[PDB]
Amino acid sequence: ECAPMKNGKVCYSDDVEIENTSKLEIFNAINAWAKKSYGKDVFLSNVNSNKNKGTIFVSSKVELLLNDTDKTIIKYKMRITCFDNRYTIEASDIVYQYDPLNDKKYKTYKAEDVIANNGDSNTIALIKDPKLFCNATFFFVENLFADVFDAAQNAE
Repeated sequence: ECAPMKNGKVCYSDDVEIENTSKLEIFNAINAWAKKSYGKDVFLSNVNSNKNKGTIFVSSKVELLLNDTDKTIIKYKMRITCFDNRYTIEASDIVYQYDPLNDKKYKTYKAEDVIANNGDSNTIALIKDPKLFCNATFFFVENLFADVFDAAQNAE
């Protein structure tokens, strides 16, 4: 459930039909959301909008709440590809920057080394709560997908 994997990496994806709606309309609706959401977070996020290819690439780094005590930085990339009546979305290259004392002494962990097999295959002895990382990541990414879906529905 929470840590879908493909070709050895954590990868979340969706594929969405938008009936009778052109590539341009879909692209412009999703591009607006990406530019608003990630364009003036200049130190922490990057966006490339490729109108030639109908693709939007996003890179971001954000604090992710784990429970009440704990939290991690999460870094991720996302690619949205627009077609007539259809778009695809993938989020991968997931990496954690984490300090269990929550004092900014981060160490970098690939998601594959923490949340594989829904947190049951954690390799990092120092992470005592890997299913929290798995669950938090699933809800974070999937809600981004839902934001994208809502933006896409704005096309005509």
